Amino acid sequence: GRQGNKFRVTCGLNNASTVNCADNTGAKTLTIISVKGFHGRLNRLPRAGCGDMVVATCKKGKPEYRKKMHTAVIIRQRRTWRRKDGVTLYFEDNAAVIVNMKGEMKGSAITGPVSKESADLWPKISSNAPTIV
Amino acid sequence: SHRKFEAPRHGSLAFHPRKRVHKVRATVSAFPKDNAAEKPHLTGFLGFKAGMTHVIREVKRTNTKLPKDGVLEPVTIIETPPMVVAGFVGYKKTTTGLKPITAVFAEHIADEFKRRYTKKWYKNTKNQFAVHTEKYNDVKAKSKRERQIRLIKNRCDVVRVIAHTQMALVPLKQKKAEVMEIQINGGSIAEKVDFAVSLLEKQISVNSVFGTDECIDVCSVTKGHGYNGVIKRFGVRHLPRKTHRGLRKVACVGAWHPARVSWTVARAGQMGFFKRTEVNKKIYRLGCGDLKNAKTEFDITEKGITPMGGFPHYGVVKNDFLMIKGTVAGIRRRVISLRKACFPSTTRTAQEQIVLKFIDTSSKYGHSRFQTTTEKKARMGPMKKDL
Amino acid sequence: QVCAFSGFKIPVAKGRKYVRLDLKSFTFINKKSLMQFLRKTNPRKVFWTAIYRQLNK
RNA sequence: CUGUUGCUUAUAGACGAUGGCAUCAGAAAUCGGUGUUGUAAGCUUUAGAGUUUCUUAAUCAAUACUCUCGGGUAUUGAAUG
RNA sequence: UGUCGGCUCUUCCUAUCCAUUUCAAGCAGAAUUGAAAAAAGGUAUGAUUGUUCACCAUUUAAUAGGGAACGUGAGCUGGGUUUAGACCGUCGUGAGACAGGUUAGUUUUACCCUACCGUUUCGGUAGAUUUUCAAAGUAUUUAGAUAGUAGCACAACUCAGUACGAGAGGAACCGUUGUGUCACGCCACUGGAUUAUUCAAUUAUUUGAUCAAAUAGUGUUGAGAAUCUAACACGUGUUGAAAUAAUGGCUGAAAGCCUCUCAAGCCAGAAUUUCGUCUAGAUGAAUACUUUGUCUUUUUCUUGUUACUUUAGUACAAUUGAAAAU
RNA sequence: GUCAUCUAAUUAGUGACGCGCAUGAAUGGAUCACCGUGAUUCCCACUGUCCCUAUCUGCAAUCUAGUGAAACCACAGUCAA
RNA sequence: UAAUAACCGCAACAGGUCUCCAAGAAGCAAAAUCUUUAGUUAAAUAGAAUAACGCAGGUAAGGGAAGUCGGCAACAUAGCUCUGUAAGUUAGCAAGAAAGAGUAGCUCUGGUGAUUAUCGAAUCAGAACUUUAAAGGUUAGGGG
Repeated sequence: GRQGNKFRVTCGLNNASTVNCADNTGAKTLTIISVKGFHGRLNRLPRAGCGDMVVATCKKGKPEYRKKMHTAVIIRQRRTWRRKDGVTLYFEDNAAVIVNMKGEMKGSAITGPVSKESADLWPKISSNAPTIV
Repeated sequence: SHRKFEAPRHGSLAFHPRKRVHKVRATVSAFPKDNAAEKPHLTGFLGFKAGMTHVIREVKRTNTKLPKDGVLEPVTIIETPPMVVAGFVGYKKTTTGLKPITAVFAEHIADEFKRRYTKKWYKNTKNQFAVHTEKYNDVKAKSKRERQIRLIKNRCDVVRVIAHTQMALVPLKQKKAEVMEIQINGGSIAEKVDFAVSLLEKQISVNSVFGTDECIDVCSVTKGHGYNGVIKRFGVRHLPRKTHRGLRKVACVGAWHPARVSWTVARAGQMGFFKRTEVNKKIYRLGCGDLKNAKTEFDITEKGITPMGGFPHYGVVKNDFLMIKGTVAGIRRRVISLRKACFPSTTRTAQEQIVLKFIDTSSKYGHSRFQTTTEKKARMGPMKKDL
Repeated sequence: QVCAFSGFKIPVAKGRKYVRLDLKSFTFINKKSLMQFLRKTNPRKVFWTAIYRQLNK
């Protein structure tokens, strides 16, 4: 469901790295389990950047979402990453929105900004964003 | 048994053994394949690395997603003052490789070239190239020179010019010049020598060797790091904290029965002063004549390439220079042997025109803000000093 | 660009940008200015600031 | 001619090695350039909440503006003269 | 001969899991299935158990199987087993027994030879005499017998909702653009360390007070240049030619026809081999200056080499040695 | 073992079932509130334990002047078959 | 002498060996840290260079036990005042449960007594103003 070629973003989220939930689906935190498209290596934990589809389990939220494995996309991260035009930026906290494999966003709103790298990757997310940093 | 989980081996076997070099300059071990259907041309140079700085480059490529504003890229400033050709040498292909047939030398030899033949100049009688110079015009020693040329035109296949730098134009403390044999690639051997003889004693500038937007194969000697362990040298995994007799080492240096440590096992040693040749190093700006400054069409302030306070540990760049792309092997003041590429690149990046929107000349110490010292004084105003 | 706390003119490709959760983003010039901004330090009381130097004199 | 020795030698370095210079040497300060910190020490702004007094003034007073983009530091592995 | 497993690291086998090249299908497409060349590259993250094994949750192109004294303990760990304490269950009249269970239980030395990684010091290659030459010394520029080898893989746009197919579904070659990892670097930008005990502040004690410091083995905090470094910043390895393997073929006999050849002669075809390029490298070559012009041996001067010195002795220009190919 | 629960995933933990190879009543059976440098499991905070290693200080290590042992030792020490 | 050199340990061995006298700052404290009278600067040798691998002491981006047999090791809470404090229970305890607020500097005010206005004690409370917003140099509970 992604539309385009992601650039290099310094991944700052590991395995078992709790992120918030910018969605409005009644889920609070989703601890990352894996990362889709991760070419692994020995003794290396899966890394999630910005705009990287992950697979995360909800450990806090509504009962129909708790204790289940979902698929999310990281919209903002606290790890500084450098754009190609020489801009060095980082956000205030990590967050991720629940999507499906086709990219269809499960919620209907996003709280806070959205990183540009995760907006053009999934056109279904950029529409819901308040702003796109 | 078999290792439980397979991994990529650490370090490269194409560089073993890792023996540090002796001479600071890195001899170029191969020159581009000779093409016999073009005007003879030099295929190399020799410049002293000065440092690095960052530029904002306008993208001139097609079907790319890079921002239209600019892309921030690192460059390297290699100061190359003009070299002086001091002879030439003709090689011949035998059943044991090239065999230098003869070598013709110019008449007037600078004192920076004579020093290379001695190990203690202050006590040396400094009589190098004296008998050769004093008898240069004699008829007996003029027929010998004319004989050497006819030998090369008949029994030689490769002609190279023994060119040496000028050490009075660089801020280095060294005085003796660095000697390089730059091959001539072009027409038949009849016109190679006629080109080589025409170059004697005549300075050659970098723009007569390289061109704009040309990729080159820099050859140099890396940084010196001395004795280093196994973690730094090869990159093995550091052992757990509980380990007895230390952590940062390889644990098992071989299985039992071969009864010998393999040559492939990661061992301690001397990482450091090695020789490496990189390839496909794009040239951004050719600091010859008009482009010797750091101004551009977009930013038109007249500033030299030397940052505020000079290049650290190096000094001030005032002569001809290059703008390589990215990091070239070797610390500042190293002698870098540029060379025309042996395998020319055909990628769409290598054929792309380089348009520079900005070149950083701010200071390289601390988090400097201003670009030229004539604009720091304007923004900060008058100090207590000078007032 | 102009630094949020120090009020100095940022060069190109220098500085780090901080994006808050309330959609507002600031660009700084060094970690000295970013750190003093994250502690609610008032630039009007910090002498070297360009904001302070504009207020007086 | 090479080696030792010297610059408490660097572009190298465990020791050897390697690289530079050796009287146009080399070193040391000083003056600039370039950086780091944040306004030095002395007295003044009845700034200053109050107390004490002469008996209707001074004293003491966290902090605080002027001189102050001040002082201090800056090759030690930074660059000029 | 320190007797399980795991962590770390290297190499080897192919009975191949992925990537490359080909044949067969009950191969229309997509998916899959059987086999051939091929070991140069890669083959994961976790919950429970001491576990090898096992079973699950994911991810990837694939998460293939094995050997090296069941690789690897003066490499580690000591979870189990496998001493001495203690408890339970069964057995035994009793001491006690139990591949039954639970808990606590010291892991010694390398400074030796070799191996491997690096690093020095002394020695050295035999046939050359157009003085425009030849040889030795010192130094520079080169040369490269041999040894190693490095780049792989994925994804997106276009191809294209096209070929195929009734429909459902549904690819590919050239081209463009990025990512991951491995290797080699590198210090501009961004980040980290920081006894420049740099600058500033401050807690306790002591210099009568201010200034200036000192002590708490670096008192602590904030900023912090230099240098080091990034799995955290960023560059290079898109790089060319020839010949091959499985297989597909051309001309073509044997065998008047047929056949790619267990025939002569050729072409196309691999992540293959060899040149090219990269790193280390021995015998060498040219030039510069000092000499020597037949000759060595022994003593002897130097940090060491060459030239040099003395007394000797030895021959003195003149008939040798090439056809190639079949 | 089976069934619930814990986790994305549970030979582990807890709660129930009991033809219990071989539990069971001063060889004491059931029950634990407080207490324990006792045994086991899961949460919150915290962190170089780990992803993934980077850097700093003292003492050493290296070289040097003086002093200066011990374990061990058939003879010794390059490989393939 | 009565011990990091006179005793016992093969010795000028970091081990062991019964007692008396006891200053200031600071605190609740004979705690940690600094000083006065007293003792000593030598107690198995030093200089240079600032490599690896070490012993001892540290710090760190983003994530926070994914490492491992196991949170081993390390990090984090910590003094005092006020508010509040569950299930269970042998009715005593659990309990410092858990959880939250305050704390500096300077200038002031009031309360707590003896003798008939003077004199003496550290202790508690409250109010302005300022700053770098305050137990944390040292000592100093992780909780369920």
